[PDB]
Amino acid sequence: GMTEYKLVVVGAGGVGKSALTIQLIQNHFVDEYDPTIEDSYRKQVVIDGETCLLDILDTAGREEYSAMRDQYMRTGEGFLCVFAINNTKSFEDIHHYREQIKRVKDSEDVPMVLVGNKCDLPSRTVDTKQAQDLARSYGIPFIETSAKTRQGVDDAFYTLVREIRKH
Amino acid sequence: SLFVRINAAHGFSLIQVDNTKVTMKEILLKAVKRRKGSQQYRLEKQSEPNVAVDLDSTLESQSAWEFCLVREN
Ligand SMILES: Nc1nc2c(ncn2[C@@H]2O[C@H](COP(=O)(O)OP(=O)(O)NP(=O)(O)O)[C@@H](O)[C@H]2O)c(=O)[nH]1
Ligand SMILES: [Mg+2]
Repeated sequence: GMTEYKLVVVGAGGVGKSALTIQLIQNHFVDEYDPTIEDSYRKQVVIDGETCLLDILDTAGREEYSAMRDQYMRTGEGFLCVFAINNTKSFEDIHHYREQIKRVKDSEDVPMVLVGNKCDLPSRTVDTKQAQDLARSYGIPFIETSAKTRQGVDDAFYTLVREIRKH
Repeated sequence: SLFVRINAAHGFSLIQVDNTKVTMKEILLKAVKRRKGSQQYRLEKQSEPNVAVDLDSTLESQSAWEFCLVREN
């Protein structure tokens, strides 16, 4: 009946990993920024005709909890790499997260989606070209999202499931 | 550095506690607010089903770091 996809949301602290996950789970945005350690959510969704259950893992952006990273990057099937379009270095930190995933998983072939969050913000530090060119370099789709207006939230998770459908 | 694990029906949450002398009541309220929408819910310890952890009691009094978020009856 239901195919299970295990998703992991990685990225630097404050980029909105929790906000995106909470938006898709319980359908509202909050500006509290309650810092994350680790949280799991399971939601039933319909994807392009296929009924599937999503296993979402929300990771900590603070490297203080980097020890748990070696353990969850070996469990999930796809990774949602999120940076803030108004934070240059979180965009730079994307390369670090990919490389760590590639060598914990011990595979270049790992299903992933680049996510630039906080579209609603007026001032932008990372242009679309920088993320798009980086996306082709990694051979993965790039999706721009805004957790506050819910733009691209489903799109990003849905594309990750489609990428996980690699044979 | 100091967190508790709350096991729920549809996942788990690691809840950081600033100090070890927090209520079991305060932990429950943060658990429901993160797992669910807001705000019929009780804590039990994972090792022993149906303990109905005392909400007055502190975490120092508890002999566990793992509790289950379960609905009343
Ligand atoms: N304007 C705007 N603010 C956003 C958006 N997404 C998240 N934020 C804000 O950014 C802050 C951090 O969001 P949060 O989801 O907690 O970040 P995180 O990546 O989970 N942080 P951490 O890893 O430390 O737990 C919060 O104040 C939140 O409201 C967005 O799309 N737009
Ligand atoms: Mg977070």
